[PDB]
Amino acid sequence: RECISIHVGQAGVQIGNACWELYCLEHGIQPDGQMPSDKTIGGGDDSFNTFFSETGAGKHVPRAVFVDLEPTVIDEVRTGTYRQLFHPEQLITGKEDAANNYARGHYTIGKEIIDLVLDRIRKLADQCTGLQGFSVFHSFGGGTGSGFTSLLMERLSVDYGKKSKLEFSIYPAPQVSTAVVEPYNSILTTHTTLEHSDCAFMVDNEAIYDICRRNLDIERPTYTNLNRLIGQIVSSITASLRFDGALNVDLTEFQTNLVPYPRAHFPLATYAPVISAEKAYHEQLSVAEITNACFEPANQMVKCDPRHGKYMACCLLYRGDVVPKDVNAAIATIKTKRTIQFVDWCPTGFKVGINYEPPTVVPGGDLAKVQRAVCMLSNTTAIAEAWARLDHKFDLMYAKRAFVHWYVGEGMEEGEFSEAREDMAALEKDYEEVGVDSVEGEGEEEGEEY
Amino acid sequence: DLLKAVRLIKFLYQSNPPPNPEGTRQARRNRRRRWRERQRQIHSISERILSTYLG
Repeated sequence: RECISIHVGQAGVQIGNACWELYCLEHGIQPDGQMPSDKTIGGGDDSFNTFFSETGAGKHVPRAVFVDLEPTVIDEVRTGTYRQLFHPEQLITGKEDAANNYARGHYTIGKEIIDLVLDRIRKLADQCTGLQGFSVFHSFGGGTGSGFTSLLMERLSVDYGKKSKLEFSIYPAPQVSTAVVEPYNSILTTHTTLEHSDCAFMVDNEAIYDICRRNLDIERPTYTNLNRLIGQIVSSITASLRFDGALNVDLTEFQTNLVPYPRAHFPLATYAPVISAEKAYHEQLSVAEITNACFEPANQMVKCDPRHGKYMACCLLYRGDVVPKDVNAAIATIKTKRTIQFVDWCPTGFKVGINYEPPTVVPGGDLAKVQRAVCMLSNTTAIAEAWARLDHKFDLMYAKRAFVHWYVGEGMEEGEFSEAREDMAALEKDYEEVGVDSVEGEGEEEGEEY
Repeated sequence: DLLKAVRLIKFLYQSNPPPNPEGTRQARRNRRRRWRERQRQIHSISERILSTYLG
């Protein structure tokens, strides 16, 4: 449960400092240097006070190794709005910036600090015996991007053994970013980060842009509001190991009931019962419409039709704050009808997880006193349209051959791109063809594939 | 005598497959209707014509 937190890239370091200061305001870590609730230095030693333990200097500092060869993100995590609450001396800067080029990181520009990050992970991996995996904050191409996550994952699978490799593989919106080459690294992701991992997640940026421009109506279509909402989703997922109690539905059975298969590796997220700062005027606190607008595309990160995507698993999660008996009271609300199209060889029921202790609210953003949540996270075959969109983008770019000579004279290979295409095709066909109900193998005589 | 008769046994009574219990009710119903027409048209008209063949 003392999992090693890696944060590379500009998005990784950005949401790393943001989310760890959200833990600081969540666990009470005041800018004094220590909490006023529990007087143990740095951090506590409870079941949930376990992210913060003794590694640095006896002060139980927050535990996250921050490495990126882009030096300006290391500067603004060193010179942001908090100067001592992170690791006082363990953040090492990067000397030369990759500057939006992924392929330099895996072969040329990031190879000098691989020994240093191996030393850091050997420092932070011989620690306390609780280690259920890795809280990887993956990125594609912002800073170094997929380079350090890729080399860390491959040498962690061939050198550290078979530990779980929980990923936050962000698939950002091209509108808010500036790169164009991003399909190349997003499809090399399958070759270098997908097979040798063991568990993964998905965070997105298109739906937050869509609600911020149209629905939530916040005039901030940049990475800052994306960080402000992904901080909420990271706090929501870490509340399992952060809010221990009677209903501590933690990571232990979570990693079991997420993924069924090798290449059913990619879950989905549908957290959006959000109430805005311009909606923060004592409005309706709803437990009905947050159940009634689940399969509508508002909560979905990628606009997909639920009418075509069959589900082999479904993990329901309603984290509130009001009553532990409201678990039963919300069981007896809407779950009785639920005629949802399923694979003919999967279960039907919905798991339940609540955290009835109320949290501490993040100030200075676009959120009200949020207390309750809905998230229908599962592995769905309805992301086949999103991966077909990505493959259409990559097929058009490979017909255009943009930055091919940029991405071949450093260590890559056209046959390596062919094998990456085959890996992407395997991840497709485990969701396109095998992922749908394959009942057409029993027997009939019409002229089919015998 | 035996030619059309015995070779018609050797074909037609070698032309009866077991049904398919795997599959949903629609294809099973189609195989059932083809079965209940197949054995009726194998026994009825063939032993009618082997009855009134020449006596």
